[PDB]
Amino acid sequence: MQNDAGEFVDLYVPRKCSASNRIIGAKDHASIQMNVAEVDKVTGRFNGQFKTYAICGAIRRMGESDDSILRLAKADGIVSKN
Amino acid sequence: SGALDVLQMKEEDVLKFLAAGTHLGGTNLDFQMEQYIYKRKSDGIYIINLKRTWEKLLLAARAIVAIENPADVSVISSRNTGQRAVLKFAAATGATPIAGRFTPGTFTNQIQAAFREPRLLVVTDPRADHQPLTEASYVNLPTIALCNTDSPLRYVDIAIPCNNKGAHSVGLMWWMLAREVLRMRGTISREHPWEVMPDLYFYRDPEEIEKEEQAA
Amino acid sequence: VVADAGAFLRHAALQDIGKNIYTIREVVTEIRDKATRRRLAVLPYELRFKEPLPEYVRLVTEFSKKTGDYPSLSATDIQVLALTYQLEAEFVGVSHLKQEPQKVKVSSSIQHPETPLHISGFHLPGGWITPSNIKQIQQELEVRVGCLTTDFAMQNVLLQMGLHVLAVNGMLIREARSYILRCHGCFKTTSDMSRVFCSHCGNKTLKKVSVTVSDDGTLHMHFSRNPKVLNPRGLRYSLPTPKGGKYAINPHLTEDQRFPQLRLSQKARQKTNVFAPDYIAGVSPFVENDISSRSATLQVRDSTLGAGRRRLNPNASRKKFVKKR
Amino acid sequence: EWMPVTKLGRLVKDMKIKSLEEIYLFSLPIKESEIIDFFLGASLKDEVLKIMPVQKQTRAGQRTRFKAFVAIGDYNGHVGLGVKCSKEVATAIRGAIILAKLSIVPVRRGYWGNKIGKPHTVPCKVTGRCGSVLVRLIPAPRGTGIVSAPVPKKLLMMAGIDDCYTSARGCTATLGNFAKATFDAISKTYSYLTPDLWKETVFTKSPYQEFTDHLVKT
Amino acid sequence: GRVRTKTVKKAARVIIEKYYTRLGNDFHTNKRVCEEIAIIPSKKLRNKIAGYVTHLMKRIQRGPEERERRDNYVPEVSALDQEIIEVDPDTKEMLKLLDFGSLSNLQVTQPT
RNA sequence: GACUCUGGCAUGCUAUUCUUAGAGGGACAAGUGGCGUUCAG
Ligand SMILES: [Zn+2]
Repeated sequence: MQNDAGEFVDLYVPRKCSASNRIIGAKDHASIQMNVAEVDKVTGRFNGQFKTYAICGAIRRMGESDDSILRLAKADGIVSKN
Repeated sequence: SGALDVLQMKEEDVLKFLAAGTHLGGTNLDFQMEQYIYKRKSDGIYIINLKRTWEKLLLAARAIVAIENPADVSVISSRNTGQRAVLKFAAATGATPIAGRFTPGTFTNQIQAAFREPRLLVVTDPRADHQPLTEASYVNLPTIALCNTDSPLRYVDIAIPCNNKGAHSVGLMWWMLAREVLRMRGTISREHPWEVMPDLYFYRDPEEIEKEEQAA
Repeated sequence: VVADAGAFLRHAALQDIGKNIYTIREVVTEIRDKATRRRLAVLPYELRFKEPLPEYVRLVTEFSKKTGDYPSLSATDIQVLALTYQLEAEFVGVSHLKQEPQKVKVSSSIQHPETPLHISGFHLPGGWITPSNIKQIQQELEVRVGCLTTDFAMQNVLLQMGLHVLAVNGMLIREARSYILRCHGCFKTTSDMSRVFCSHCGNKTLKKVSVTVSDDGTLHMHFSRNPKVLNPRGLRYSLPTPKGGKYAINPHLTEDQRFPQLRLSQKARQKTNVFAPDYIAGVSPFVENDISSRSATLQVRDSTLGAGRRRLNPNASRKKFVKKR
Repeated sequence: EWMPVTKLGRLVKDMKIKSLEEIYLFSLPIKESEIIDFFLGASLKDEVLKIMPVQKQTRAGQRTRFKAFVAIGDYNGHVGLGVKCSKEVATAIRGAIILAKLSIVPVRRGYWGNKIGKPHTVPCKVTGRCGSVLVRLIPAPRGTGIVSAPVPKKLLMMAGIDDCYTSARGCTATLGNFAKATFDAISKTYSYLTPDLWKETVFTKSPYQEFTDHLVKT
Repeated sequence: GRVRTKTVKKAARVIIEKYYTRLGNDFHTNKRVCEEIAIIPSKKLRNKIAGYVTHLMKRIQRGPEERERRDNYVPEVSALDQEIIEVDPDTKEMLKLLDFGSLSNLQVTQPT
């Protein structure tokens, strides 16, 4: 990745799944980068700012993407408690 | 809903849910849908918790808002019960509809008439619309689905828990999703009720259409 | 004497009894039976076609949506109801008939809904089927204008409003008992006995409940207080992943879901007829079975076939060398 | 003359997408070979691993076709592996070249010991499996070269790997399984998680979302 | 010379038979409304559309929907706005735990 | 060449009437009169 000289000798940094901290590979075509809108707290309309979650294809296949996105949205204060 | 008093659940929406019957699940339950269920009654039908329905509906609305080109959201229904509703959703929001049979290879076969790239996919029934879910696994598409108690959650990213079997319920769910996405975009005030009455979204059923053309 | 299509199907030649024989063109032009249409071109033509003024068509609709029979009836049935209502209005005074129909009263019992009461051949403890009874057994049998309605929803709304309804028998009907289906999720009733999914909620949850209407205008409805009926035994079972293609049989979970076409060959769905006058010259006593088609290899079955197999609950033990298609 | 169909191809045809790695960053399918021709171009060498003539059973009898196993690869970067069966040898070869170009994956290159200079070897010992053929790549010191059988020798040299110890198990004599196994191992080079890749990922906007306004016009 | 192409003809025919009502005889108003409804990629192409549409509505004013009308139908009162809704006891407990215990339209129906 | 792109004029936006270089406009047979199967031309 980075040599002793200090240069970043690497083609790219792959992105990692937000649910499992797994590397999303270059040929993972069931992988997702999802954007969820953040809204105003006084009017409830689209700010233009959003939150981004990556889900690898194995988790989506296993059927746990829905629970993972819900749990991350609870963590980030998008989904209310209960 | 970020525990915000603006986006909380109102009373008249709950009357819509109870009259349409969205709280009435099926008699079977998928184990990945057990989080969304209040309880099983002794009849056997699973009662769906409507606060969970509201929260997942608002997640779907937030995901649909975050796409700059509204035609990138694609909305699909294969069976008649949702078809009219999805068309109205398009006319409300600008999403691209597929009503009727989904030709396989719409998202994978590049040399084709109906080939198209979405950026989000919204599905009436994951059991009935399984083919676009498979396509979406091929082509990196997220998915929002209207999921009942007995629904597989393979390749479903936001699963709205609702009764998707009755015509009034699917019409209402599509109507509420359009209402919230169009409020949250900002073209409707949250204080005034929507001019579009939800009964526009339901299924025509041509015998009922003739029975209504009779009495006019 | 307003003739429903049930009278023409049953070949009820009752034109001699009444003189106000009137009907819709739509009910007579929708009949798909060849023998009835042949009989139509032979009968003396005293019947006259009309169309009601649409105002009473509305009025019939607003009280049918209140009596709980609106999804069951057809448009043509509303036409028949409106025509007999208008003929009642034109011939007889309109103050006789009442609106805002009376509330149902509830009275439950212990009998199972599948108890075969009111089936002709059956007898609990004499009830015989004689050659003298076949013309007699039609239904529960008991002045100027009447009806020839055989569907129960027709008689229900008619006896709710108070119109005197009569049968293939000349005498008018006083009591009408039958069965309906009620949903135990949304409590909406249907008068169509064929239908298995609910009209409102769409769940496979309709259960049989008996009703009886009087000539007075009272509807009373009998439940079954038997815990066998509402028991969720084989209702939760794990389902296979949804399959597509030409040969997939998904477990049929919604009413308007789309199945691939898997039809029987015309040779296979043919049954043997022994009352035919050309039968005895036939080579075999029975029709040959189809073993040469593609649907024989695909093991396509008739839809009615294999019904008691489905009512066995899926979380149970079948024999160890059988396979359920 | 190339007229793109996919949105990714239409962006690559413009100067919107700068490198191939961006397409690898968001794991998007490449469904046109002209994109790979655009980004790599003259760098892409192509090496025919094998042509086997085969007899198709026809209702007329048997008739001959050809099956071409072709490895394409930019040295110091990327490879792909394609197999095509077709009527003549030339059309089978160009079909396998296209189908090998549609499968181009990046390879991660690391260091054996000290991290001085460019990466030369596989970062960690990786493993690729295809139909009982098991192929393992082990980091090797600088100057040791590729020590392997000839078919993975070609595929690893094309990958820009300078040096690697190799180990193969199973029926390695079936060539497609052996090539596909070593192709699997060099894909798992970037599928492997190391402590170098432990910082939390920042999510940059995808090209479909970055250039939505440019795709409005088409 | 100059000739009109096939896709201009098809798009113009579609936008005429769908939306003849809004159109006028002015070039620029027709061009702006055509850009407003029709998803058109090119400016030159959409001016060609506007010119051909202007020609068509010029020539049809000289001289010479059922599915839409049934599809756009909506009644006076919706079925969901109903006076009495019958609910199971367990659904009423669920609504009670969701703070919605002060409802008036509910009618609880015991399983008998 | 009925293929693709594109110029003339901007006292308009951008660091800007005289030089710049990105974007936005403007032109589409649009209008008129004749010949025309009264529509294609
Ligand atoms: Zn029901």
